[PDB]
Amino acid sequence: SMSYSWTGALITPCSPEEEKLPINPLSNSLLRYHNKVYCTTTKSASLRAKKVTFDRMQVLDSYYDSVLKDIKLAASKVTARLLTMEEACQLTPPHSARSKYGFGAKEVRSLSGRAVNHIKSVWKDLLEDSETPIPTTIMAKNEVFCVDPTGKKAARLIVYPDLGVRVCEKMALYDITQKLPQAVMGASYGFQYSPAQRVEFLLKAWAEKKDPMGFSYDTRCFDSTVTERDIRTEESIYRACSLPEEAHTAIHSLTERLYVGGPMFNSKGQTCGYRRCRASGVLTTSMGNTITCYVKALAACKAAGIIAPTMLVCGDDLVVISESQGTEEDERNLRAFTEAMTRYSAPPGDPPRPEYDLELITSCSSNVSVALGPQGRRRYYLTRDPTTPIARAAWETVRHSPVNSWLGNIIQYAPTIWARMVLMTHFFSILMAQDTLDQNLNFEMYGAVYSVSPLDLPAIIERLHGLDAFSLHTYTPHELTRVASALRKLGAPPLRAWKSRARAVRASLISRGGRAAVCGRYLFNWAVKTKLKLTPLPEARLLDLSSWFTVGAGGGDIYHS
Repeated sequence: SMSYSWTGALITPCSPEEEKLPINPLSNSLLRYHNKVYCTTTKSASLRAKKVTFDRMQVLDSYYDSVLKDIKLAASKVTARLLTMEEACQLTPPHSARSKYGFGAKEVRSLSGRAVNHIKSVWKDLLEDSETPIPTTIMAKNEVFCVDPTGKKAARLIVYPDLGVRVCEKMALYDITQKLPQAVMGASYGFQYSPAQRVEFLLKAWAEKKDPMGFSYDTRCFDSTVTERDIRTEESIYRACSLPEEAHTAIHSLTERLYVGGPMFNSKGQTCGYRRCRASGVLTTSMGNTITCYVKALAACKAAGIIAPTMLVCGDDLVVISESQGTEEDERNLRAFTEAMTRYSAPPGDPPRPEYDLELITSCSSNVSVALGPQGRRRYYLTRDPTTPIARAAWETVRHSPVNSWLGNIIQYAPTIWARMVLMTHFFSILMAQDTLDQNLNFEMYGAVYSVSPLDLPAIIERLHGLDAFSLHTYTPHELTRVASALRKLGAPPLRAWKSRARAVRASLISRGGRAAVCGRYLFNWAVKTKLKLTPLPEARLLDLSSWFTVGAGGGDIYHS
């Protein structure tokens, strides 16, 4: 079947769209080549639609059947429950897209009678009708990038049901997202990990092999490769858990009416097309992708003769570390792996390549690198090319962003030279000038939404990354070259200039005393001649972030404070 069919009606914008970074002194202080930074818009929506529309031919085999059997048995060990109305409403992001039925996320979170009554009606309808397709809206995502000299990306398409239904999805399936992926694939489930824990996983996988070989598998348009049969198989796995009857009913109904497919409408209410693949904007997008990617990949390893594979799966993102069988053998085996995945309906975008140096292996755009700590010992940490984070940071400096990305990048990538020298310096300067340092901000991390104050950063970073995160130095040539290159490409000041600026930002923060001074002392210890001795923060001991990433369920309409 075709992933999508289209009526010919346009994919229309909801709000005003801008294609290019504004010319503005605030953003200009971060990067000067504003023409290189663009935002995807509906203008490219039809082009994306064409790319993601194709025929899926799926042929499963005995390798696939055997993995699925194991997975269903593992799922039977899980016990899960419905979430209450209250619980589901409190997981709704404050800026979640409003309902067509006359209420918004504000009303959901405050449990207003109108909203709660509506959701109760949607739930009742799910239990009573297991067949009528649920309408979805399709929109072009507005996301910011830098041009790639290798021109502009087409907008990603988001397909999602009404706010009333999204709350119901949580009641039916949220508890499952918290328990099922771990039960089925254990340590291979990537969304349960902080950046430091992802680093540890990868280092351990690498070190376990006598002769390690790694690859990342880039599926071409993963959501589009997900078949109706894949989605009903996902249902079978969710329902292998021990659940109340009401949960079985709601999950079957959501599967048949929403997850397996349905009609898409544009923002104008015109019928736009029909989907027969993964919806990009449902609660189960990440969990579903993770499980389905895992079954297909583990099965493909077996068919391909990939030896002792250790996999890290984050939605559609897949890394496999295994025992090298020799250079030529690895290349042949990776081709066999790709052929198997293709039969399973997961053909590659860029073909995988055997990699023999862990620093160069990317998982979710990120890689492990190494630096030195305060006492000169080697310390590993997670990093990534800073181009997109910095381009988005510039945009978000000058355009209202109710859910920003920069605060998530600072938190996730706190130990990195670029988040510290560039992002922290820039934003503490902006926030002090606006006098909004103490205000809580919503931000994305792993596709889920969180809320913290910039003044919370030292405690958060210590808790997630350790005190060393304020003291790393002597980064690798790969990392230094990459960062310097990205800054030059963007027309951003070089790292040395950020250090000049940071001395002033640090001084300003310290002059304020209190929590702001703690930020100056801890976050900018790298920018002072005589380093202060940094000691554990009392604040950090009051934080339990152990399931902070798990609760995000790998992304979606999910919010945590």
